[PDB]
Amino acid sequence: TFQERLLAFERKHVITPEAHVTLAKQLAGDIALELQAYLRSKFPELPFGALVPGGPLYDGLQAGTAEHVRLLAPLELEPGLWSLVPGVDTVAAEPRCWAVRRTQLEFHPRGCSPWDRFLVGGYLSSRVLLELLRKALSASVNWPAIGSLLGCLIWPDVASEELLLKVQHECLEFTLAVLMVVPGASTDDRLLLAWPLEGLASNLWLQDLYPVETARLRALDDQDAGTRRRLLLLLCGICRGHPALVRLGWSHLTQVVLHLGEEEVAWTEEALGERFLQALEFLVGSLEQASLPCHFNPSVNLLGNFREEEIDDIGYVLYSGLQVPESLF
Repeated sequence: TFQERLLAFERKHVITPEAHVTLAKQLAGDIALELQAYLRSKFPELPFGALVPGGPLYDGLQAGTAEHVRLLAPLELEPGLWSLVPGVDTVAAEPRCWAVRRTQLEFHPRGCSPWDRFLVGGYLSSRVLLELLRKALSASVNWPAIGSLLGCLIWPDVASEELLLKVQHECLEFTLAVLMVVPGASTDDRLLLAWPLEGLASNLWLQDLYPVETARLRALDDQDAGTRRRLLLLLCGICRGHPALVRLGWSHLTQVVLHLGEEEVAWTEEALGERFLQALEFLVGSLEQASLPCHFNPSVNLLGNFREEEIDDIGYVLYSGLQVPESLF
């Protein structure tokens, strides 16, 4: 029966050995302090906060390093000198993005803020910020020495802004995503990231709902000892398992679990198999209508940039939910 195979798959392909989790946090934590030391040394005029490692590796166990490890570099913006403009209200009419508008230019002209050098027109440009950090990471940070000090190899990847970590021999590999971030809301912990999409509006920042989403999932599970977050890790592991399903990533499947999870329905381990099948069901339904909106930002459709064949292809792989469920493990 289904429950046994599900637990078995979780045991074999989802759960991460605690030595590897402990080790990964150690390297990522240590890389952050070295990288922070560099940034403070080389750019003391740029008021970044302390680098914060995070992501699924840190937020509950035992996710491990299946996903990227977030390395947050917070910009400290002068209060009231900067204003948020939602991307859907800019000329790029992009709900996934946000603009950061320089304010009070009459009495505080360009140059009053250290961030002004990253201005393109009247907005703080994530793209220009990205260029600066990419250059520092790739040509200005002493990665051979840091690697030597920590007994591993660290090097910048050829796309976006990723730090690849080898190994450390002891059965581990992972990726650090260096994320320059601004606060994006006063009432919760959502962020704006300086992240590429280097077509369209690269001056715009990318909305990051990850902190809000994981707080919600943690909040929900803590009140009924639920398995929502456990289910999200399952869904991720399976989709990584299939070359067709690989585009369905953490953020996509989060939406699925928030939808089901936002109900007073059984979230015990006993019902995990049913919650799982219900998720596949929801996914297949979302696919045929090509709509999977963000729970905390419904105007963004996480399936929007999928081509028709992609969706159709994912659909036929996901067929198995009630009919032949362990065919997919």
